[PDB]
Amino acid sequence: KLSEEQQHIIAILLDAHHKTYDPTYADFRDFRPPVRMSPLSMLPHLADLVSYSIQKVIGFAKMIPGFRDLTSDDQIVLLKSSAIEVIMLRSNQSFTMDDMSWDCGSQDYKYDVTDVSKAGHTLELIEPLIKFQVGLKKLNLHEEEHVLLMAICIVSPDRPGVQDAKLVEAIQDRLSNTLQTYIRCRHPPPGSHQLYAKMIQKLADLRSLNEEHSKQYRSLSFQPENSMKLTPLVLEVFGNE
Amino acid sequence: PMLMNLLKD
Ligand SMILES: CCC(CC)(c1ccc(OC[C@@H](O)CO)c(C)c1)c1ccc(OC[C@H](O)C(C)(C)C)c(C)c1
Repeated sequence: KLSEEQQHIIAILLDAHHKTYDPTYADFRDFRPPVRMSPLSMLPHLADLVSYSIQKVIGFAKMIPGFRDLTSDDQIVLLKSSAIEVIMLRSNQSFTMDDMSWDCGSQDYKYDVTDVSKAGHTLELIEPLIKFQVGLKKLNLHEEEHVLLMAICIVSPDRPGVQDAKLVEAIQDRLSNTLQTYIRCRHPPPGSHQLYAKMIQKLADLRSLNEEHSKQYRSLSFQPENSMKLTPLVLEVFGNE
Repeated sequence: PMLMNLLKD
């Protein structure tokens, strides 16, 4: 079946997500305001959004079974390289397929393609990003598959600079095996057909989005007027040496 | 920095 250990992994991951994902979006009132009326008018608001999301990704990662047993160095490597990908994953939960937007509970916090461009990004990122969100939504993942996918994304042994790639892979494979068993046990046809392979392809697509995001970010953040609008945490996690 | 300090333990 799903073993007791596998069912325990899922319960831990679900609780971690529930503890780090507020589906009421209460905290958003404290972000710098959306400005839509370029100069990059959404940059302050989306910087605070992302900075908040990084704090939640860290809290989630901390609870992935095994993650605590990696060295500090490997933990930092994994979080820095995956943060943007997990934020893209976790955003899918507010994503609405119909109008290609992220609905975070408020007319002001319904984000669209123009909003993202007003943080300095171009359609070279934004269009593939929308296509990702759409394709991911159409997988109709259960919450268990969603949180397993985020955990797998974080614990990737191929990330630049990982030292104990053996231990990372062992932790990842434990999570992948949990996922595959969950799909075999619980996910109904036809949605279950090649589902694991589709999910793995989404992780590949995320590396592409990560690369394009990082290029665009490196460029925009090189302008001091933009950099000044970013939070110290964003600057550290998307930047540092 | 902040990541390292949050992960410390
Ligand atoms: C607006 C949509 C999106 C999608 C991932 C985002 C992020 C986090 C988030 O939150 C989801 C959950 O974490 C809520 O708890 C929600 C709904 C949406 C985003 C946001 C910002 C973005 O660019 C930011 C810049 O690179 C910056 C210079 C400021 C660092 C990009 C490309 C996408």
